[PDB]
Amino acid sequence: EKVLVLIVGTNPLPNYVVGSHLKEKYDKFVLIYSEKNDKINQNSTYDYAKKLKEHLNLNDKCIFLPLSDVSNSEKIINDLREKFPSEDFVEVHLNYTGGTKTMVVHIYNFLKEKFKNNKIKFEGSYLDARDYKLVYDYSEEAISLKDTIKIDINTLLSIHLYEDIHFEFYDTYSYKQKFVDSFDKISQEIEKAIKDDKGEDFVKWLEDPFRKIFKGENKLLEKTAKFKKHIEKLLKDNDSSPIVKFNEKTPQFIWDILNAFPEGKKLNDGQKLWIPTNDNLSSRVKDTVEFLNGKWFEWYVYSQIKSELLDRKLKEGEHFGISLKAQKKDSPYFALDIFLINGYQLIGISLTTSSTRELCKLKGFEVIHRVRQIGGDESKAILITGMDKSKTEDLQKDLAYETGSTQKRFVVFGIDDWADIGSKICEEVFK
Amino acid sequence: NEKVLVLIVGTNPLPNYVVGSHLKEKYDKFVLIYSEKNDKINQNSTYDYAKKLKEHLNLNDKCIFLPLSDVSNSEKIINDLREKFPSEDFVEVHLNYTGGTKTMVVHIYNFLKEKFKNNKIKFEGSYLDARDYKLVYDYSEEAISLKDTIKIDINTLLSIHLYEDIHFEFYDTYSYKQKFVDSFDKISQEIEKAIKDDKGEDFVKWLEDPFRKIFKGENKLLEKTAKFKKHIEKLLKDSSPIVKFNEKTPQFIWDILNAFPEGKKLNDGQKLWIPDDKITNDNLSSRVKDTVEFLNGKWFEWYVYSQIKSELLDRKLKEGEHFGISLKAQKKDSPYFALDIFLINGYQLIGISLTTSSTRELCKLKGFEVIHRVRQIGGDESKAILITGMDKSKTEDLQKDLAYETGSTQKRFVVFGIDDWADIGSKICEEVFK
RNA sequence: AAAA
Ligand SMILES: [Mn+2]
Ligand SMILES: [Mn+2]
Repeated sequence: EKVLVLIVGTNPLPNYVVGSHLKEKYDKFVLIYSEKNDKINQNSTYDYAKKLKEHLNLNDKCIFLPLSDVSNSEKIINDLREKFPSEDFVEVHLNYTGGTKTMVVHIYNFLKEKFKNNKIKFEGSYLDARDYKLVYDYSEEAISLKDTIKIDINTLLSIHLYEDIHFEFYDTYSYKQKFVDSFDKISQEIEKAIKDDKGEDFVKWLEDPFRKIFKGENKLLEKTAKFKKHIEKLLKDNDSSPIVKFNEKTPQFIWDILNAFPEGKKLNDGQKLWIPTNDNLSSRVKDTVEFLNGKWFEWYVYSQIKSELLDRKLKEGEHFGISLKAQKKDSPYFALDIFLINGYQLIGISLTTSSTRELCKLKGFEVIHRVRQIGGDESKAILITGMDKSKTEDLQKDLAYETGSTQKRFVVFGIDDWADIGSKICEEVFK
Repeated sequence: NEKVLVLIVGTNPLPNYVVGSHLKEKYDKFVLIYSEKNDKINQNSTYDYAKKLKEHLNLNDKCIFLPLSDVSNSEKIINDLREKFPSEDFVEVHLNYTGGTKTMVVHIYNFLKEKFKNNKIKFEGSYLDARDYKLVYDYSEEAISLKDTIKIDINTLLSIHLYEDIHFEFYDTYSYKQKFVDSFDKISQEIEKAIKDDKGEDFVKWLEDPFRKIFKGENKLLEKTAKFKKHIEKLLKDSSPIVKFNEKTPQFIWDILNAFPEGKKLNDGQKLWIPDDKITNDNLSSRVKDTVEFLNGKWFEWYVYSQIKSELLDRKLKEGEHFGISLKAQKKDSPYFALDIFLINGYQLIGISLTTSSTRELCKLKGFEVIHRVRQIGGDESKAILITGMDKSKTEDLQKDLAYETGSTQKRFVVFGIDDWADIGSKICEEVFK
């Protein structure tokens, strides 16, 4: 009988990886977790322990071992002496990656002593987050797990206690349905413009005049009356009106983008703004305005990454996708623009066409927190912005947080990366 | 004779500073075990933290630095210890093993337990509990609460976390007290009176419409008379926020507006002041610019700060050391951060981010920001409070939305909303100190 | 300071 002992902290991912790699070699699994004691400010990791048992399919081979106090050696040793299985194991393997420092020292030294009898082989190991290696005590076996252990997005979110997972594929992208028969032409025209280095020109026009016409009061594009009132206000600026700029200063590559939309979903009438039924207005403008206001950039980047990832053995749906959402039980949903899994490292990618320092900064804080919540503390966050290189470098330094590794866990791309964004993400993710 | 304290320098310097402050006076030597930098194994150095610890604990020549080449490798760790741990005769070796990787902990603990297993050398190990603020001993079985005994100031806290060029304002040096000299107290007391009268939600509604419709447009709208008068003529033709200002403004907001000096009033009597053609750009800016920026959000900063100041002094916190307004600092050659209010209870940093906004999306972004900031400057056990203008339901949603599990039952991200403004002083007091 |  051979037993593997895992220490259940609040990062289930390392225990999942070690367990996936070693489960075949063991007959019993002891998951050591914390009880909830509100009066010493101690939450339980039982919920993680259950998820580990569940996704590692341990079933009847799993023993759960609760510790009443994970900060007190005395009580830790007391609970171990009382509760640790007293069977005649021939090998006891403790992986001491998870948990508090005291849990580690005292579980380690408890087990080494309890099983000192040389009929029993004691082994300790540790999953190194920096170099993706399982290191054994005194053995220098040093096996890299970086490329060997895989996880899909459903398992990753599940062990971090997220549920109701939804995302989209290239074949299920929602705007492909909203723009029937025209999506490909639309996305081609946009991809052509970005590859021709017109992204900055595009975002400038989107900011002015596009957002000045089609973004104002809430439900502006849902009530024909409110929209015409907005049109007549802007016409008061005369030659300085956004409408005049729309009609007279729009570049040909933007007219071609606008004219790629289906006849009944175009913002223009000839080379002129369409000046207006509420449901007929919504059917004409709603999806088109929402797509042009930024969703297009989500699709563009996703289609640039897909190719590279297909060559790399990743499986769409399991290892990458677009428009990820999920929730903890009875809790609000998050939204992440693009996810990618390299081995067992989550890379969350957040996209904005903004060039403004303040807005991109806030999006940075957001993507850092989300990948931590859903993929754990060793996840990578990428922010793709419309900022110049100087601003992206500042933002990287501004939000950098130190965790002991030499590689950045928060990376910022900018307007000059848009044309070759697939290659830039390939380089950054697969290092 | 000689007694040595051993500390493991991870990337969270605060625990080590706290254990060191508590035990400094009882030890003759301090060994700071830190990591070396090696890009091949993706391993950064914690030397910068070790050096801040030596500095801010005033260790001087009693400090021995001990570098580890590889903090994931038991054999290299033991080798480095064998070669670099001081060889003098010690009567006591105390290892506090709170910091570092788990392999650092296990092998440093066991290396020292073995090396100093003599009958007359006292070996001790301790652990600082982040959850109940207890220094816990392995062999003596002591458990000593440090929550109220160990203190730290904002300058020391930010410095050990590698921040520098620290600035902030005092109650008596607050910036708007100069822009409304002779009138600040009257203005803020009128606002305070209304917010304490549960007019918060009404105030914010009015600020959104019509106040922000009239006074928030193009950049420098309120400093160019032509831009402002054009803007007003456009609004007048429309209904009009000018009509709503003149006809639908509640009495308590007239009382706030009328608390400003006459030359800083937005109103001309019981109507909106409209600049005449004789009004220069300077006249327009001098009348309106500071008043508008205050009413558009800055007032909230002063309001919340003023509601907690007496409570903090009553708890013997020292302004400037343990609390303050408009904190800014930076890492070397890096952009500055801005934090609306900071507070320090014992050694836990509380950062408070304020906004009058009631929109979910904006309040969520500010939530992410204060979470990250207090982590950067105060470490992993800091608390972030976000005070918004949202209703209770949106405030509760946002707390659960951004909640992150680190093993504690007390939340380290707290959100307050419009319903909390009238008693925000006691709300923060109960939240922070209980 | 519960994969530093
Ligand atoms: Mn986005
Ligand atoms: Mn604020």
